[PDB]
Formats: sequence, structure tokens, C-alpha cells
Amino acid sequence: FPQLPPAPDDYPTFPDTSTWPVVFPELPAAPYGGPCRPPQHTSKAAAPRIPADRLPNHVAIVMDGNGRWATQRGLARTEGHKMGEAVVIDIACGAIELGIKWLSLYAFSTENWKRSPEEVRFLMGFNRDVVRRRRDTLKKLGVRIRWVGSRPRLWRSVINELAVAEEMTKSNDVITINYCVNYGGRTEITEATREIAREVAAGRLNPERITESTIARHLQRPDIPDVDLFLRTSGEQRSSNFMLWQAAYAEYIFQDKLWPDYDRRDLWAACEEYASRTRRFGS
Amino acid sequence: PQLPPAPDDYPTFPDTSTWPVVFPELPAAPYGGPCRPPQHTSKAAAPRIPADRLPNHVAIVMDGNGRWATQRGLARTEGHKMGEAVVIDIACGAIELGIKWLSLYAFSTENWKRSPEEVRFLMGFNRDVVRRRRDTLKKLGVRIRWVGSRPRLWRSVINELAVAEEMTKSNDVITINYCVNYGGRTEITEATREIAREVAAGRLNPERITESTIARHLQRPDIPDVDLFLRTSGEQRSSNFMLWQAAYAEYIFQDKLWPDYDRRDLWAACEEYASRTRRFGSA
Ligand SMILES: C=C(C)CCOP(=O)(O)OP(=O)(O)O
Ligand SMILES: [Cl-]
Repeated sequence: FPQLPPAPDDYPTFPDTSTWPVVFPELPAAPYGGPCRPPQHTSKAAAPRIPADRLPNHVAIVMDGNGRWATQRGLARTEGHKMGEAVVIDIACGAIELGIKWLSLYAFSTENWKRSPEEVRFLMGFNRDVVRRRRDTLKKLGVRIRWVGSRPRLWRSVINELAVAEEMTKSNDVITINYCVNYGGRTEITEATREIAREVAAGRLNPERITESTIARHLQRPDIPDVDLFLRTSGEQRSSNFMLWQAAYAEYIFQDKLWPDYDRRDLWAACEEYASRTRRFGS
Repeated sequence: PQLPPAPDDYPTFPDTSTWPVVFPELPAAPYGGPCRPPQHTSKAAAPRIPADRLPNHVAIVMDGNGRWATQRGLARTEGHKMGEAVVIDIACGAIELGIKWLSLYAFSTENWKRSPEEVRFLMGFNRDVVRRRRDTLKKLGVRIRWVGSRPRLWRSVINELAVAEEMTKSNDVITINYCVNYGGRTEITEATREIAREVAAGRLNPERITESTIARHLQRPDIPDVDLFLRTSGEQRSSNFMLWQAAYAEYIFQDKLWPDYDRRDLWAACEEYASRTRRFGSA
């Protein structure tokens, strides 16, 4: 009954946004290893008690509003993105405290190449750096993290940092984070169709035996479960090609606040709302 | 691009004092062809929304029929009976507003999980509705056709729609995708299968499959992207509807139950759409 209890009062907190990048606190040693308890929120709030059967198994988040948050303050959009890093880690910590098993984060879409070259170059380098900067912490929290996305145009440096993070965390099981970079739902489905086509060309698949499960089995990360709860910040109400196959049956909750203002309490509030609702027939 | 407001003398719809709802006889157009649709009972006129802010394609999940009836001490089938006039009313309103494409979720692949008594009713009802209404739909310049999956669907339903399709194939006021036994994943799977057969026959190189290849092999490849995705009853799910096509759609979730719905609600949803900013990855 799956939440971590309220942390010890003196347990380290996160995030302190008075420095950039944010300092992830040193955590107390654990007597016999295993994953470390994540730092509690600055507010010292505790995760709501929700039965495991009523939790969303898989939460997907479109982390929207970074640039707007910056423009609103008369700053360059890339400054908003910088604040979003601490929020990603805060949300990871809060997902663990709540007992969420799967988290997918929309870091960069196949359509975001439409943004300015300066912004694209920044996001590519930033995602590379964030992964290197945070994967040791993620590992110690028992996070299993890996890349989900498409190869063309994506900086090899980003793929490489996530590949190391993936190898480092492949045996972890507290939570899995799908770090989606150069991700597009239609493209991922297209890539599965291509893999299916190759299998058929090789004679290893009869076209007449292709089902929905065949597609699922040939997606890039076939272990990703259906999305239960699809969250988006900034007041936008669209899925924007995120987890397209996997979120076919997801419930959507749209939260108005901008990603840099978001925190784990906001994740919990959406999960509570999801959990509280009478589950309708056929769901 | 709206029709100008109808004269106060022009016939109205729906008149719910009998069942099924009788569609009124209309006067003749100026040389031309399609009849001007009957105005709403309230005689309300469509809002003036410019072409560049209007949705080209609206998708509607018609939800809440059964709960409407339950609420009133009525068998669920009575709610479906009341929703039938609402479909026509929304068709009339779509034409008034200038919507070019309308997709309606008449029956999902998940709906096989309902009671056999309800499934048998819904099959026979859709059969009869298409038969009863296609002549009117033709006169209004509606191009209507079936979108969906063949296995399990009653042959009579497919046939009535095939007849409606042939009768209205040269109409161009509005296109209605009447989606029966439809599932987004299933539709994509069916495309993948078509592609797999071509690969098996030596006619397609797997390495040449692109997103466009999938689009070209969907059942109805002419259906454009969904701009506005609407669902009634307050439920915030796409439920596998127009899955490929709605990847970048705007979502509007309205609380109204479908038998209570009318064209003014469609227009209100379109006004909300008209001042949302779409980015498609940009900015
Ligand atoms: C996590 C975010 C917000 C980046 C995804 O951009 P999108 O392409 O998915 O979003 P829109 O352009 O439709 O606003
Ligand atoms: Cl329940």
C-alpha cells in the first residue's frame, strides 16, 4: 500500500532554486544498500495515501510553459527550460513517494525542430547535460531510465548519454522513466510498421497474423504499458503526438500552471483526482 | 464562411414531440442544389467565425446516452433513441457554421463489451438510422460513408452505409465519417497489414515505408487531420477515436449528456477553438 511514509522531518529537501544547476542534496547512508529514499519536497508535504490498485500505473507528462514562464519575466525562453530541470527531478522524487511505477516525460518532440536553431541547439545540449548530471542520482534512487524517440536529426551526444544511463540503471525497479527525446507518436508507429515489414520480408511473420499486439511488440520500447493518466501543464489541451499508441485510452488532466512553477504536490493532486473518480464501465 | 441567418419563416429542427423525429420538407435553393438546412428550434444563428480560425475537421465522441436514460428511470436504449435527432441537428449546425469534415463515433470496438441486448439494439438502430436518414442527408449535400473495421460488424450496417456512400459520393457541402466498429489502433493495424501484404508480394521495400505510407493505407486516406476533438458527458478521454488523425487536435470536453446536446453547443465549442493558439511544435 505503496506510498513511502512521511519522510523524517530532518530528511534533506529538494529543490533549492537559489542556485543553478540545483544542488541535489547528499542523502543519509542506508544501513544495507538498496535505493535511497528521495529528498522530500521543500514544503515537507507527504504523498497522499492512495491504494495501489487506484493509482495510475503509467503517468505521461507534457512539460509545457517553460518559454512562456521566461518571456513573462522578460527573459530568453532558454532560461525557462533551465528551471524545468529541477522540476523534472522533483516530480521523479514525488512519483517515487506516491508509488508510481511508470513515468514518461516529453522532453523534445519530432515537431520541435520547427523552433529557432538557437532554441533547438540549446535543448539538444541541455538534455545531454541534464542526463549526465542526474543519472547517478537517478540510479541511486532506483530509477530505471532510458531513451524513447527517433534517431534522425537527434544529436548522437544525447543518445550516448541516455545509453549510459540505460545501462547503468537497467536492473533498477522502483520506477521506470521514459525520457522521450525526438519523440513522435506517428513516427514511432511508423518505425514499428517498418520493423514488421522487415520481419515479413524475412518470412518470420505472416501478414495475415498481424494484430494490434504485433504493433505493440514492435514499438521501440515494447515493455511500456498503456498510459493511464496524461498530464499537460500551461493550460494547453492537446496530446501533441505524445505516446500516441500507448495513450489511446488515457484519461487527460490539464493543469493551468507553467512547468517551472510545477511541483510534486501538483503531480499528487492530479493522481488523487484520477484515483478518486468512480472508474467507469469498460475502464 | 457561414450561411447567413435563416428567415424567421424557415423550417426548424428538431421537433421532439414524436419519435422518430420527423425531418421537415424544405423549399428549393436558387438554381443550385443542396437545400439550406432547417434552423434550430430556438432559431439561433451560427457565430461569425473567420475561415482561418474555424476547424476544418471536427471529431465528436457522442457520450452520455445511457446515463441520460438511467437518470430518468429509462432503459439505456431510450437514451440512444433520443440521441438520433441530435446527430442530424449537429449535421445541420455544422453546415450552418461552415465545417467541412465531421467524424462521429457511433460505435466503438470497445462497445462489444456491453450487454448483448444493448449491442443488438445499437447495431439494428444504426442500420435503421442510416436507412431512414440517408435521403435527407443527400438533399443537404452531405457526403456520408462508413469508417470502421469489418470483423463482427453486422453486414446490414455496412450495406446501408455503402448505399448511402454511393448515393452521396458526389456531394461536397460536408463530409461525415460515420464511424461504426471503429478503433484507432485497429485502423492503424489494418494499414500495417495492407503494407505487410505489399512487402510479402515483393511490391514494397520496407526501408521506404514512411508516415505517408501509413496514411495512404488507412481505410479512408482522404480524411484530413482532426482540428477539434469534442466529447460530451465530462469524460476526458479520446477513447481510441481518430487516433492517427487527431495527434495534434485541440480537445474540448463538455459536461452535457448527448441527448441534451444541440447545435448551439457545437458552435460554442468551435468559438472556444477559434481563439486557441496552435503551434504544431513551433514556438
Ligand atoms: C513538453 C513540451 C511541451 C514539448 C512538446 O511540444 P509539442 O509539439 O508536443 O506541443 P505543441 O506544439 O502542440 O504546443
Ligand atoms: Cl470505482
